Amino acid sequence: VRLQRICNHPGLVEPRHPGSSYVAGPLEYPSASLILKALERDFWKEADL
Amino acid sequence: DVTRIERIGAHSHIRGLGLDDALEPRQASQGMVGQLAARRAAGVVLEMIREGKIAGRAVLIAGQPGTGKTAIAMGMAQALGPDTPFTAIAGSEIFSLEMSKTEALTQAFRRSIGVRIKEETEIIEGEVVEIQIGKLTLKTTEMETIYDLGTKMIESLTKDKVQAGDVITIDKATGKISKLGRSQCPDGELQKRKEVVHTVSLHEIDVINSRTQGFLALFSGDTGEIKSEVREQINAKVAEWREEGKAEIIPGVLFIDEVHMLDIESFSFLNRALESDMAPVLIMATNRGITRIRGTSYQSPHGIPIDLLDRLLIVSTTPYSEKDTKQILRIRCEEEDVEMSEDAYTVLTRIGLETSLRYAIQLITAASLVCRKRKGTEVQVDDIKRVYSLFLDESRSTQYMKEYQDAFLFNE
Amino acid sequence: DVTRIERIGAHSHIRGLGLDDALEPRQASQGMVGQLAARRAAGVVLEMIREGKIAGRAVLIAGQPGTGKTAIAMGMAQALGPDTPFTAIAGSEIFSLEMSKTEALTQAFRRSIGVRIKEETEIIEGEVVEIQIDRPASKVGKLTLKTTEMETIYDLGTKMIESLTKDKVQAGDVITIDKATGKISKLGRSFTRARDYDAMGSQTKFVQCPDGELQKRKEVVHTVSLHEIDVINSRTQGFLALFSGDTGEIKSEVREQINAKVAEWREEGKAEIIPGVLFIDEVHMLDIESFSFLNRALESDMAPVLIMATNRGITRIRGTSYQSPHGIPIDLLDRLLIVSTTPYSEKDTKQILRIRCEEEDVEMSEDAYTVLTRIGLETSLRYAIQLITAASLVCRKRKGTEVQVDDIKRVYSLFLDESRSTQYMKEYQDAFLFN
Amino acid sequence: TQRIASHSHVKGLGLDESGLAKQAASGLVGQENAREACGVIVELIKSKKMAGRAVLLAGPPGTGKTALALAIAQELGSKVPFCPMVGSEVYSTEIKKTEVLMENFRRAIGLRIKETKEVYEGEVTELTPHVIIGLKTAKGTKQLKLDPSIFESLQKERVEAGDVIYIEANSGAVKRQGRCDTYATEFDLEAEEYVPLPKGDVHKKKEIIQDVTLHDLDVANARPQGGQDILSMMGQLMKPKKTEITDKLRGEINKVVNKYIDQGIAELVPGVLFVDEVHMLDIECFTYLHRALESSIAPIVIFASNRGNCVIRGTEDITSPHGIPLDLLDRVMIIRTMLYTPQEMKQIIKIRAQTEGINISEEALNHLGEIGTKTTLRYSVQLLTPANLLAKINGKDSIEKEHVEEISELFYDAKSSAKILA
Amino acid sequence: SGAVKRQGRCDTYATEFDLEAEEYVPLPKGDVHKKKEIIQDVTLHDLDVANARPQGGQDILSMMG
Amino acid sequence: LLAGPPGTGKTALALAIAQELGSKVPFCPMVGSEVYSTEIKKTEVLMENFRRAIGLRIKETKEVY
Ligand SMILES: Nc1ncnc2c1ncn2[C@@H]1O[C@H](COP(=O)(O)OP(=O)(O)O)[C@@H](O)[C@H]1O
Ligand SMILES: Nc1ncnc2c1ncn2[C@@H]1O[C@H](COP(=O)(O)OP(=O)(O)O)[C@@H](O)[C@H]1O
Ligand SMILES: Nc1ncnc2c1ncn2[C@@H]1O[C@H](COP(=O)(O)OP(=O)(O)O)[C@@H](O)[C@H]1O
Ligand SMILES: Nc1ncnc2c1ncn2[C@@H]1O[C@H](COP(=O)(O)OP(=O)(O)O)[C@@H](O)[C@H]1O
Ligand SMILES: [Mg+2]
Ligand SMILES: [Mg+2]
Ligand SMILES: [Mg+2]
Ligand SMILES: [Mg+2]
Repeated sequence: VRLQRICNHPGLVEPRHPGSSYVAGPLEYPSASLILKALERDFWKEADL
Repeated sequence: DVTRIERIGAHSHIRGLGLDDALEPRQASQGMVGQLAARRAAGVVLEMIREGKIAGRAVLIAGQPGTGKTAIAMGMAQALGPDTPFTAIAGSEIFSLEMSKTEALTQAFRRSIGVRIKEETEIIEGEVVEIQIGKLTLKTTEMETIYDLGTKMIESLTKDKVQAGDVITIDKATGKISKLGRSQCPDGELQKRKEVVHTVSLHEIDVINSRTQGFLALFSGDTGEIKSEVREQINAKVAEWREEGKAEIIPGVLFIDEVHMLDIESFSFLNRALESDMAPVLIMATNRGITRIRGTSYQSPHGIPIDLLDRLLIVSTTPYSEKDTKQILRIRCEEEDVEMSEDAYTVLTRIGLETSLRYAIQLITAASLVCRKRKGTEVQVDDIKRVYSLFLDESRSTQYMKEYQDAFLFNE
Repeated sequence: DVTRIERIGAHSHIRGLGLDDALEPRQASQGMVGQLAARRAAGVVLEMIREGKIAGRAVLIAGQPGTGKTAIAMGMAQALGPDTPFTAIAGSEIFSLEMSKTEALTQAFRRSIGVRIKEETEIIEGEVVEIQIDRPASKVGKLTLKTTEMETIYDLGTKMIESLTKDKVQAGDVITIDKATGKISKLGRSFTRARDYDAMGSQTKFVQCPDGELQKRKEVVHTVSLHEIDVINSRTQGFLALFSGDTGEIKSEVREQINAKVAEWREEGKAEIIPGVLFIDEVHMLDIESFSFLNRALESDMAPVLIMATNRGITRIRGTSYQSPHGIPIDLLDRLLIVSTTPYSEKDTKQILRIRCEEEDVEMSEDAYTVLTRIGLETSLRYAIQLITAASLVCRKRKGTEVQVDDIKRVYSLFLDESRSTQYMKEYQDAFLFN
Repeated sequence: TQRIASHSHVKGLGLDESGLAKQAASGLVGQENAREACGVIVELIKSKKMAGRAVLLAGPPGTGKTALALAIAQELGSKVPFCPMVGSEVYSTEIKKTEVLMENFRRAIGLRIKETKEVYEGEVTELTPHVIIGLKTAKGTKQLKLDPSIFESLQKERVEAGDVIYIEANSGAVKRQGRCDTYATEFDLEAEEYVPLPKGDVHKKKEIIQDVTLHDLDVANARPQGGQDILSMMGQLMKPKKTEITDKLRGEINKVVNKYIDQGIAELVPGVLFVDEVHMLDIECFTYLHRALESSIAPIVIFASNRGNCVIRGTEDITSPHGIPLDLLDRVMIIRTMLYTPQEMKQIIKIRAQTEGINISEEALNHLGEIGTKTTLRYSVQLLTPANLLAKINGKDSIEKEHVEEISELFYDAKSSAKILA
Repeated sequence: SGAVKRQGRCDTYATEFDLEAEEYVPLPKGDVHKKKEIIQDVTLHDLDVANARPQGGQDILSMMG
Repeated sequence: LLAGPPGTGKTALALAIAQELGSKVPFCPMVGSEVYSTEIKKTEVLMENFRRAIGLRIKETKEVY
């Protein structure tokens, strides 16, 4: 029966799977809140440049 | 737990400097052997780093090839706490096609100084009981509570489908909800206050604030010549954080292995870079004697100009004796799980003294493989002789290249 | 008659290698004169190329300047035909600001390997005899096609209706429909539009009615080089870089993926490899890094047949201080066969001048042929060739029919060769810069 | 038949069970000592214990260095990564030399990750605007709620009800592959391609094993192509270019891979980096290789060199035994390849003839061997296919001595050409 | 300049809900209208780089920039 | 031009000048090797550093409601 399967069509025993990429999760990168507050100057120290 | 990413390298056996509380170096401790004076000096430098009060201190490790300079540096990295940054680069790595040499050295310096920021946040973690849209009911194994939902929190719970029976955690200040499964239910308090401590290098701050989504440049590279104004503004903001107490500065180490590959421009930059108050402790290694400085015709005691050599303290590494070489071979064998007979140890020590230490270290693995092939259990002299026959050292290879000089290309 | 893009060039007389069935060169065939040993070797190399079984075979054509190395290369190209790719580059072309020298050599190698794809398509081909499209203001439609053998009425889907409307299919159009994708192509019209319609100012010729069945199983052959595949797969908008040349260093992983799938396509029936020729003229302009890459590159199974030419003797390899034969390292010279070209004689030079006169369409007297052959032997072959054209122009200026000796003497006096110009430069050396 | 390359005959090292080289086995001839040393090196690579161990194949040209390296690659198999490279390839115009070296080091470390792929497939029934779409298969019909990103992907595919779609929820990729064969008879002619209904379940989970290098993860995270968001999409428009990947990114990838190995959903397969023309590197590359080879992550690296005592590229007057500075020669094991005797040359020529499908007589073989005693082995081999072409043209099915002589008269060797020039 | 910045919700409404993802900021202490004479030091290079490339533009080309 | 043997206080003297001037007066330090930018020509780096050393104190009354 197995040989008859193969004689009919190889996809009966070993089908061609669709090749696909691996997908990784994003590299989560922790940082402090202050890091984003850098370069933020008080509005009482910024002139109308 | 098989075939981890970290495998047995050249400096895997080194776990520290092997020093006492008086910085007296033990003859064999934490993988280190001999180099007593240089290990004591490395320990003094390590204490300097840990104190972190003085900025811009430079130390050069100098000696013959194989005298354990990179080993000393790796030991200092291992002994130094993982919290404190330790940037280790080769001297050829500053020749980037994406940034100038001075910019690469600047980034390396700023990668070696860390800003430690502590902040508290409130985290809610529990099991969902009932959700009405708004009202939210959460329970733990010890307590249950019902919360009145806001418009933004209702939107957050609507975007991420949350239903009864799910176990989720919510950041109270931001509403960040992540589902971790369905129901073990959390045991303790539903609402907890957690301090979190991040150490962010000055370079990470610079790049994060360089541009929109600038943190991507911390991973892929792509960081151009960061503007000097941004760096100055960040230096001032970091000083303000230190004054206000919002952050602490953790000075680290920049290690430039084989610094002799730097050019006169890089050395001139290093002359002034070590004079800033945010300069880290610089450690260098070089085997060059009096030799020409790259980019100039001038010869210098280490390929480093005497301007920079005047800004640094030099640590010399001696040759090893027979006992130290044998002990290093023993520690490498223990690291690689190789059992050798005493006569094999003597033969390998003789080979290491005669030809090279690295050659003996490589012959350790070669002899182990040859012994495994013959169904052996302990490496014998026959295996050391076999691997000595199969594999040549630089001296013997050179002698054979001289024997057949007519067959080689551009031989002189 | 009309001035085409291609004009009479320096090798326009070369039509091939001029060999018989036994690869024994003829004295004067297909524009080739002399070089019997070199042409026989070129024929053997061309057979080796056409067999395609051996990869990375390198042949260097070495000889004195003006002995026919580029001529032999062009003859090989002509006898190879357009089916087999033949990429000819100057050695100085690899020095690029867009990519490394090794990337340039890879793209040159991959450009010299064709991939001949085959696919079967369902093609409808017939004369539109009636088309009806009804739309609200979904669309419905009915199309009838004829092919002398049959006339079939089709009920049209929405997508086919949209395609037919976009193509503006009208009755009397001989169209082709690709059932695999619905692309509609018009071969031509079969008869005029109604004469009663104003504008429509055309009376184009009408193609003959199709024959046989309306729908046929047609096999189509598409050939692309490996470089085209690489550039297409390098990025989302890769195909635009095939023309602009804005190709950065294509990732080696993509090239390995392509090599693997091409191997599968040749294990399957989908594609056939056509390995061709990369001709690096003046290869001595390559530096040591390029030769060192060529050493490993020829060991690849996808490497083409590399042909090289250079006139340098034992000279300094570029980028180094070492002298080697041909300006090529001994490590690459070991990996190649050298073919040597010999200087021509009086008879060969005269035959070459005759062929050049024939291609330039210059009638010239036998005494003029003798004096020009003497000049060419004395000075150079190319100088005599250029005097052919100059003397033709001078003869036509005087309303003469045949270039005589007076014209050759005139153009010889007008235009100098390297030697007489050098002598006059030395006679006035103080006037030239930096002595 | 596949095209025959210079190293096609090499099928392995031809070592016996006791690791000793047979005189002629697996395409290789002679070089017994060097084959045995490459045997011990293959065993080292298979042991997966040592990182960063380097070996240098040093010998005259044509003495088998590249053949030995490819024999090692064959003995390892297709499972073990093998990255052949040339030293001249490090001179990239896009990234620095050290980045090219590091990327090649990371390419040679493989990783087999078993990943669970969940696929939704079927014929679309409803596309109600989050979207509650429906899929129908040979088994039954299910209603599914998907992220708006999947809906935008469907719109990109222009999916309409009645079309057969393939949705990989892991990567958020949708492939519309046709309209259902049920509709294939509705119109006598339509522009679309019809495909049968899927026979399996609507939602299927399949476990697959993916082979990637660490370099693949590095480049994927450095230049992300999976953001499917406005800023990432705008970034994807930018011209692609190699970038100087930082050590932070490689450390993060190291941590992720360690977590995968701990979970058991991944296996790490250290492979080989082979640098053919190491003397083409400069002193900067060698200085970087010092640190690189000492790393606990580095693969087994194989070097080839045919230079004598020559000048190191990038220095002024520093000469070294193979063009490699003495500091790097101390870190490598050296394997010496010896010149071939005429009998070994005759055996190699016979093997090359048998690989190329060429029949050669004993007298012709002896003449070709004599030609190889002068000139070089490569030249004597390279005369086989021209001579077989001339044999076929002359109506003979075997190379005779006359054809060898004629080909040697048509084609000159390097020494003969040098003599002519001199 | 007429620029308006919403610096959070007033802390008097911190009890309007038990769980909202909002930033509460205290009510300002001084008067509604505040005057302050200020000084800022800039370099000419700062003006050069500010005018080197448009910033803050809502146009798509400015957003890409 | 501050001239003399290494370690004779040339940089110390320049920093003493900077201290005597004060924070308001700009003081741009640079090293000769910093002109070799890979993005802009050396003369551009020098012009940028020239412009950095010129300050401009801008005085304004902010009015905010
Ligand atoms: N004092 C020591 N104790 C233990 N191992 C050592 C010592 N010195 C050197 N080694 C080992 O010997 C080898 C060569 O030393 P290394 O530090 O690489 O020399 P170099 O200064 O030339 O870099 C390395 O494997 C190193 O770990
Ligand atoms: N055997 C030949 N038959 C016909 N034309 C030739 C032959 N040899 C040289 N020529 C012609 O003479 C000129 C010589 O230039 P070329 O063949 O490029 O010489 P090389 O490449 O050796 O410098 C060209 O116009 C070439 O077409
Ligand atoms: N021991 C050997 N047995 C069989 N074939 C060999 C042997 N050594 C080299 N060859 C073949 O001869 C040619 C010479 O290449 P190779 O010697 O590997 O170049 P190199 O070693 O100089 O890089 C190649 O076709 C190679 O496959
Ligand atoms: N005149 C001085 N008074 C006090 N300390 C000085 C003086 N000159 C130099 N120093 C100290 O010695 C160090 C070396 O002087 P430095 O200014 O670096 O000389 P140069 O810049 O000429 O190399 C300075 O960093 C400072 O710590
Ligand atoms: Mg070292
Ligand atoms: Mg030419
Ligand atoms: Mg090689
Ligand atoms: Mg100073």
